[PDB]
Parts: sequence; structure tokens; C-alpha cells
Amino acid sequence: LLKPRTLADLIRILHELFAGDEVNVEEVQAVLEAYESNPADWALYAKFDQYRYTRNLVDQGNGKFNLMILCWGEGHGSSIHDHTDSHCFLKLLQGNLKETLFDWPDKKSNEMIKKSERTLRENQCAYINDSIGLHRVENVSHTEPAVSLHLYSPPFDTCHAFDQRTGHKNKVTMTFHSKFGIRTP
Ligand SMILES: [Fe+3]
Repeated sequence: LLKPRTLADLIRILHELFAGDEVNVEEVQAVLEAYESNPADWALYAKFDQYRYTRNLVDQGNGKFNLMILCWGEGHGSSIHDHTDSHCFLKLLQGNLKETLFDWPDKKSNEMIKKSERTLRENQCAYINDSIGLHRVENVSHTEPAVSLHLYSPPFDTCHAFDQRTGHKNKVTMTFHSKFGIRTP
């Protein structure tokens, strides 16, 4: 496990770590954390939208994981969501994100209430999966966009969004704003 000097080396070490069947979560998190965000490395993926956060595919991990860059304008956030029985690693490349943790709801319609919340700062790496809980990610800044590096394994095309007032969930199809630096139709 060596310190990645650049995004490209980070991706090379990631392919080595996911070469097997089973993920060593702590080692992935440690190496994502060790990568010191350099904007020159990832400017190509930092494609923003005025109305909501964008998902920008970087690498498909030989089918073992999706590595993608998310671009969060001021005030942009996600729904409360799950991660489709996959691992989710979330590293801050620039700015700050607020993460709010929720428990899976009862089957009785009730307001979802937060377990916790925390700020993720530049270069920190958060980890989550469905056995830990659900979560919402937002850029609450009024002045600074955020950029995060997300790694899901196994990859998934769809997830669930949760309505904070009832806990009822609906299915959501992930959209890509770009793939490999190329904007999608
Ligand atoms: Fe998430």
C-alpha cells in the first residue's frame, strides 16, 4: 500500500486492491485518504451544472467498481439514499460537504430522523454501506462549490431515494453527466 502521487497512480493501486473477490475496506479508505487532491489531475472531470450536482465517470474498474467525480454547486445536495448493497467510499477533492446519517425506516409511515451529521473537509474520506445506514450529502456553502471522488463496489445503476417525512422510498436511475471527460447526450 503506497501513497498515490496522482489520480492515475491512485487508479492503478485501486485496480490492484480490487483484483480479488473481497474488498479490504480500511485499505481502500486509507489510500483514497492518502491521495492529496490536485486539481490539475481532475479538472477534466469537474463538469458542473447550474441546477444540481453532476456525476462524472472516471473509471469502470474492470467491472469491479465505479469511480466517479461528483460536482456540487452551492446549495446542491442529494436525496436521502441507499447504495444498493455496495460499498460506498467518498473522498473530498475540494470544498466541504455535510453528510447526514439516517436509519432505515420502519415500515410504518413516520418522519425519518437523523442519527448524526458531520462535515467532510478537503481530502477526508467517508465510508458507508446499507448495514451502516442511509445518508444525504449536501454542499451547504453559499460561496464555494464542492468536488468529491466516489467509489462504489459492486457498481450499480439504480438506488433508492427516501422521503424524509414518511420513509417511503422510490427507485432512482443514476445519470451520468460525462464519461471519461466526454459529456453525455
Ligand atoms: Fe451516498
